[PDB]
Amino acid sequence: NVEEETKYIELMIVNDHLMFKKHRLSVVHTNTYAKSVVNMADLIYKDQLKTRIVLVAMETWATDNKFAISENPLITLREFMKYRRDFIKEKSDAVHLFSGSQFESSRSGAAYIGGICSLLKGGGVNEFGKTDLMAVTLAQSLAHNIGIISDKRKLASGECKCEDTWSGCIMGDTGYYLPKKFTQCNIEEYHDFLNSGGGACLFNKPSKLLDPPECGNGFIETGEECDCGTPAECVLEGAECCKKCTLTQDSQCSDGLCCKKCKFQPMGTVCREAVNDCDIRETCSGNSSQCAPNIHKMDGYSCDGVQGICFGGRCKTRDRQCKYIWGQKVTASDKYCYEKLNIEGTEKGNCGKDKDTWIQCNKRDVLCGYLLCTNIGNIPRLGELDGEITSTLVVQQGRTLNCSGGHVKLEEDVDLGYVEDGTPCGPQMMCLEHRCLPVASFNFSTCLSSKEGTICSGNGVCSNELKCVCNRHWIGSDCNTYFP
Amino acid sequence: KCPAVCTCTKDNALCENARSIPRTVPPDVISLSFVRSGFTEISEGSFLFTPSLQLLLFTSNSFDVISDDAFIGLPHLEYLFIENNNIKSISRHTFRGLKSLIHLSLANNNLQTLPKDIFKGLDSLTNVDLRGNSFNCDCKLKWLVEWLGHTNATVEDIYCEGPPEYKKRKINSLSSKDFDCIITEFAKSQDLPYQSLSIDTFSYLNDEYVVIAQPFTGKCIFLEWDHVEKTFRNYDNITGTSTVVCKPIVIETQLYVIVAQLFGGSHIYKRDSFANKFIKIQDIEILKIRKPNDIETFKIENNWYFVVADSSKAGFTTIYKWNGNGFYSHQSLHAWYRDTDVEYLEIVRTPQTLRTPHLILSSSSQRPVIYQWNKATQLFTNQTDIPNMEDVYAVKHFSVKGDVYICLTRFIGDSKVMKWGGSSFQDIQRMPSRGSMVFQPLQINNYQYAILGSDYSFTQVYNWDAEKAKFVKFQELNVQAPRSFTHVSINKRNFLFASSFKGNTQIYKHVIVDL
Ligand SMILES: *[C@@H]1O[C@H](CO)[C@@H](O)[C@H](O)[C@H]1NC(C)=O
Ligand SMILES: *[C@@H]1O[C@H](CO)[C@@H](O)[C@H](O)[C@H]1NC(C)=O
Ligand SMILES: *[C@@H]1O[C@H](CO)[C@@H](O)[C@H](O)[C@H]1NC(C)=O
Ligand SMILES: *[C@@H]1O[C@H](CO)[C@@H](O)[C@H](O)[C@H]1NC(C)=O
Ligand SMILES: *[C@@H]1O[C@H](CO)[C@@H](O)[C@H](O)[C@H]1NC(C)=O
Ligand SMILES: *[C@@H]1O[C@H](CO)[C@@H](O)[C@H](O)[C@H]1NC(C)=O
Ligand SMILES: [Ca+2]
Ligand SMILES: [Ca+2]
Ligand SMILES: [Ca+2]
Ligand SMILES: [Ca+2]
Repeated sequence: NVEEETKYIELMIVNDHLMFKKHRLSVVHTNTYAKSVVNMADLIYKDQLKTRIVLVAMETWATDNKFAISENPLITLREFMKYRRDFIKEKSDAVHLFSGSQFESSRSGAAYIGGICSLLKGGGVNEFGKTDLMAVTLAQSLAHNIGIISDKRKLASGECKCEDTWSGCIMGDTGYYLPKKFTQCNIEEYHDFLNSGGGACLFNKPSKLLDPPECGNGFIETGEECDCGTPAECVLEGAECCKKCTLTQDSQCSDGLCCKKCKFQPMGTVCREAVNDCDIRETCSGNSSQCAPNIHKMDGYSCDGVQGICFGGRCKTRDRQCKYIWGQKVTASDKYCYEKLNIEGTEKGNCGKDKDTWIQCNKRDVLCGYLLCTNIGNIPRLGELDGEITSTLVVQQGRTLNCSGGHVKLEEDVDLGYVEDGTPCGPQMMCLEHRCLPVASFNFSTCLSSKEGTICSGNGVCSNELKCVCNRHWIGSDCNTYFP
Repeated sequence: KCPAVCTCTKDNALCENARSIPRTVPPDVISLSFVRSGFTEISEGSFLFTPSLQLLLFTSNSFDVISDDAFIGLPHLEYLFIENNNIKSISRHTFRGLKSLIHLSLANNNLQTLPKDIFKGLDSLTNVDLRGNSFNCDCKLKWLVEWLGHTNATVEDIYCEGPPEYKKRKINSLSSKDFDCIITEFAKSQDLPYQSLSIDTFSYLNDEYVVIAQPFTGKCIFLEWDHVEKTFRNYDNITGTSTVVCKPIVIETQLYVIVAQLFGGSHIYKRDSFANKFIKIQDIEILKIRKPNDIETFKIENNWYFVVADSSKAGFTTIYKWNGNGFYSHQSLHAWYRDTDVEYLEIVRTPQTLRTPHLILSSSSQRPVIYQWNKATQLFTNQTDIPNMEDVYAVKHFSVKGDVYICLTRFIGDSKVMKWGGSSFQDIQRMPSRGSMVFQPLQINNYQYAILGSDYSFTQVYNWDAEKAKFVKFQELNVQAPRSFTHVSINKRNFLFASSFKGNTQIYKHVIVDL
């Protein structure tokens, strides 16, 4: 089960110069302080989301401020992700910025929703505060990156409730009484994010901490051949194997999915099955106690048949986009509704806005325009509704369809209700900037191929890291060699 | 008929180097004197069988104690001079039995003490001489001060030799000041089964009622003095969820109570005329006031105001002006800050002589800020922060004579007291404390105390020193997690309430001791 596995977030913290100066212009003080923030936030995540946060890298700017910082947390998020994309070469699952400056905004931080395991969207930005306070800010920013949302139809109506009346929850507005517990709806939103193929890279268990090793913490460091969650919880797994963080001769694996009674897993035995049509199921290597790093299908693979194309292990269609924006009860409209709406160029259907003008949508880009859905509620599940709702009824041979849409705002330039980039408009077609374009316009790649015109020689599946996962009866990097 | 130890003329007797007092004198002996005799002590109940004595003197002798009633049997005794000896202590009723005594001298024998009302029973006294002794001046010499001004008999001046603080000072020139002879103690009269947070009092029809904010179970408790064989009894509850602060206000003989919670928390009640049932009047918006912490009530220039400390960055601190029907929004302060506490204080801002109302609110990571009232715009315009102290959780105020001081609370570090100058606040005293959630001064019958709580160690209670101009360690209270301390004054009875967050809350009784 994807929920039962204790996941790990590889976090890299970057401290700006103002934060460095508030900490006595000293490297050790800033380092210890950020380590403590990560410690508290991890104490929260451990009990709540069954996910540990491990800090493997940190860089503080004591020389000079690299880019132009802004009072708007969103601009600072964009520019910081530009700095990571153009400069930061360290490997990490997420990169967050600790800023000493104050943001003029209602939010204490900004992070891309569901951006985890991205190079561009994998980051977050948090402002300065006390220890527990910035622990909460980092907790809610990473909650954004991990797919948790604060508002929802269920929460707005009252079904989703924070049951702590003396302090809010983490996704709520923060006061002087700081939240310690998430709502169950946040938990289930995370679980839905993982069941959708999101956040694949979070299964990598860090073996190297940047801090001195410690026994009984749950992580295997240098000088110790095995580790347990605690000497008290070891008894559940790894008490026959590991004593004083050392294994007896009969055992080499303390604990893990692939370890059973101090024995590794047989090679090829399945640790985790595929969660969707984008995920590839992983088998135990018979070398390590943990299961192989999570791997999904490479971008450009078809999911849900031909209705979607895989991105980061997550399938993007317009039906799942309707259900994501306006709730689970929503279903995508029939193609007649888009096909008809784009020709009129009215407010209800449209493909975009240049300067207060509607573009006459092309017939190939029909399904890259205004996103429409049949049964729509009054409130968006996330973001806020800009303008009012859209409802166009269409009749065909006596059949009546209320095709409805809306403009949902997250960021000033990020507008839901538009067909998301990478969503297929047609077979071997995809939607980009509200236009149907071929797939060869995306610069796609596909793992080393042994047979012609076939992905991984047609005997295997390409991975996001550009490596071939051969099927049965096939071995190699190109899957060329035959092994019955 | 005269002892061989003494040299005696017809009417006088002079004894030197006597071991014990001879009780047999010639009948015509009038005056008697003892010089450097080998007496250990005066004989208990001595000088009987010798009633003819009028003058009696002792000099250069060695006495450890002079027993009570030592001079009984001397109805004709008039002059008595015990001087130039070395004596430690004498008993009070020594001089008792001598109504005929007129002149008395205890001078120059280096006495350091005298028992209260030693001079009672001597109503014929005219001259007394106590000069030349080393006087350690405390409550004994306080009663002595009482006697010096009240006796018509003449007394030459005498001076304090101790404590070294008071040296060469006339005992005649002393007053009740600088003599805290009265001891004050705080002892718990009652323990309450519930954990508490905030406490406040109000007076209605000579009855005093106390309100407690119980956070977890959400009980706003109203209790009263039972006056019938009972110290305190809870007479009414108000039920809400996550109550923080329960602050009552009385405007024109009408009882209103403000309760604050974090969800749907803004509420204003009014007591029913009949059955004393509290009825909710107003609900302030949830969207503007979120996560409240402190609430303070203040009236400025024939108008009642009301301030809430918004602990959330989203919500803002808000002041509410009250028209006839209810409270409504007046002003908002400190946007996008986490306000921990708010306080109202009227101070004299120079060059101006009258007082001007001021507000002091403290944030989480920020220095406290002060707002000056502006009458023309009905607002607070001049906003300044008090420098050189951070992480101040709460600020409380008290006034000693014409000076106004403030106690600023710090959880870990130096919670310090400061003096209000003409322009800013001046450092007075630095007091370290651990786990301090409250630093509360209290004024009880011209006694300024200052209580500094601790969730970890004992709560340190301080007392005011008038001439040292600062606080001094006074007493230690045992309260689990103190949050607020409140002074409650009943009819001639004084109590203090101590909040306890993780334990049962305490009720102490203020007692005053006369020594
Ligand atoms: C596991 O070990 C074998 C050698 O015993 C090696 O060929 C294989 O590549 C290893 N696989 C992994 C995932 O480390
Ligand atoms: C049309 O839209 C309204 C809301 O605008 C909705 O209540 C109704 O169910 C829709 N009608 C149909 C037939 O879907
Ligand atoms: C990616 O496409 C761009 C133009 O869109 C081209 O300049 C570049 O060479 C391509 N990169 C690769 C690795 O093919
Ligand atoms: C003398 O004693 C009387 C009372 O008997 C008192 O009123 C008066 O003040 C005394 N005078 C002095 C000088 O102490
Ligand atoms: C009032 O509250 C107390 C606890 O604080 C409770 O024991 C008592 O039953 C309550 N009384 C009423 C009348 O609700
Ligand atoms: C009040 O003084 C502060 C600094 O002491 C300043 O920021 C503010 O402008 C002053 N207000 C007015 C009305 O002059
Ligand atoms: Ca990882
Ligand atoms: Ca370890
Ligand atoms: Ca996988
Ligand atoms: Ca206050």
